[PDB]
Amino acid sequence: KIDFLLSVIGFAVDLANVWRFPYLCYKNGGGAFLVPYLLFMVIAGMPLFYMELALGQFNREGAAGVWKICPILKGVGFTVILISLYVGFFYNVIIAWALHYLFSSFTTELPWIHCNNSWNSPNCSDGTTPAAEYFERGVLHLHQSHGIDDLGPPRWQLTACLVLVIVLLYFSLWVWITATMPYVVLTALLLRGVTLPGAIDGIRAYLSVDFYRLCEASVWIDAATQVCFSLGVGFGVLIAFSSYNKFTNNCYRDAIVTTSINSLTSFSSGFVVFSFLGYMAQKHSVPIGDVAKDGPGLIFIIYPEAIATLPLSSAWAVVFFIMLLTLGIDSAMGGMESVITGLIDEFQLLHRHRELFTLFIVLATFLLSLFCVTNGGIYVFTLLDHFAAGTSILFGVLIEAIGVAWFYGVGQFSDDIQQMTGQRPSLYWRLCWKLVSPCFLLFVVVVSIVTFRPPHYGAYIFPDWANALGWVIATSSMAMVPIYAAYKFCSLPGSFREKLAYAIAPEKDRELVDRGEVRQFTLRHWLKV
Ligand SMILES: *[C@@H]1O[C@H](CO)[C@@H](O)[C@H](O)[C@H]1NC(C)=O
Ligand SMILES: *[C@@H]1O[C@H](CO)[C@@H](O)[C@H](O)[C@H]1NC(C)=O
Repeated sequence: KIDFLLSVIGFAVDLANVWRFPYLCYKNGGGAFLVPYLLFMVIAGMPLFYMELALGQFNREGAAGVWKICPILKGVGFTVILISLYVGFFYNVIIAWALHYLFSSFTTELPWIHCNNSWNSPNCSDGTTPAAEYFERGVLHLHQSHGIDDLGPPRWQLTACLVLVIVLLYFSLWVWITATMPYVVLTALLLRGVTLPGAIDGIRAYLSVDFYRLCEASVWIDAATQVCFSLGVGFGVLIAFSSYNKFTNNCYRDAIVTTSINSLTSFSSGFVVFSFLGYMAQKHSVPIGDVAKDGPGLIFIIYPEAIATLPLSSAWAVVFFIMLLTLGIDSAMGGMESVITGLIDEFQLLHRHRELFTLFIVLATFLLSLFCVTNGGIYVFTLLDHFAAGTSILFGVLIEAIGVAWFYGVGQFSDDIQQMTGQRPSLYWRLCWKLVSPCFLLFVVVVSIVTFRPPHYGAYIFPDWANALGWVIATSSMAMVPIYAAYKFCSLPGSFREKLAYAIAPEKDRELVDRGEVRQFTLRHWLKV
């Protein structure tokens, strides 16, 4: 019972709930994003979470080793690894910024409190708030770069924190208070945020839906990607975590409670951020949509001010940034370990050379995250955030679902769940796995690909070659399935019929496929809801 609660809190609070969710909610209005989030969750997020947990807990193999039930669809095990690598590339600069802020927070007089220092412009209206000018001119030094075509050399101040983060990661890869401290910090912030004057107009703008923006596509794509980010599906960390789970563990109870608590925490985080946004908009005499830029650094401009308005701000800042640092370290470590374990288990060459491989991969991710700590590192961060997950994560999840359901059998999957746990899935889960979820994922993928929506940062407009590069990096991960499928199809001996038979039949039918027995060579298998 106690062990169950601690595991539940593990998937409840994460870096995607605290950092990404308020940013995405501010981008799309506040309620016009709340509605699609719940709609997509209760239909396509929980069924896939329960699905992935059950598949991992039954196969007891690695991220790419669970595809012995459909050999042809095995490149989706490398697509998720590439997606995890791309995400972990920019998951490090968040920790670097948190470390920089924590090191700069050890002073009785915080620097993000007035515009009188060297890095200030005569446009401050303590115009631009002091916190935003501090973040954009004394931490990033973004005003010295024209754009993504002129990045300059990396800053040594942020490199001296990236090195520490990398070393800590490697030496942790080569806790009761950890999981519960964010709850206390968030509650203590929420009390002050609600009690603050002028926050009711920041809560009303949060609990209100505009039908005009519901007829767009960007909101739906953002909600679809955010569900995957928050729940954790599509990265392969769920299968890796469930590989060493108890074989008799109940799954529906583990899938309902985690989703419920994750939704509650996301709602609370958005509530706090929008209440403080309303208070700041009231104080600075600006509209709510004007007081900040909808960029990836919203919580580094909003939360320092909230800490400042709070009595004895130094201790509160230290505690908040320690909490954020631990959250980010755990989030990066999870994906890093997932990639390491998957690549180690897939290939037999790297059996004993584990330390060398881990050191080289850590060195590679450091050398490739070095790009985001230059002058114009926010532009590269925005490109990576827009294109790393994008449509590729939805494509991978959709392919995985189509594979395990249609190619294998929802009846066979339910039979395996019956053998594993006590009960059998009802009709709702079977229908969601069979038709409802893919019919939404395919639509989301098509809509995301068709629409233009070029990336931007405030008034800046990205050029054409940046979009071409982003599409290249997205397709690089997306196109690992067809190449492996072609290689496996050409590798199998026999004729075309035999090649397809051994490519699509489960590997547990080894002694039966030879004896003229192919279950997939019919129509009754496919017409089984
Ligand atoms: C601001 O800097 C100027 C120049 O040194 C001077 O007025 C004073 O040192 C500072 N004043 C405040 C209120 O910070
Ligand atoms: C700051 O004020 C100057 C003075 O006119 C103006 O030229 C400049 O555009 C302002 N900065 C921004 C970011 O608008």
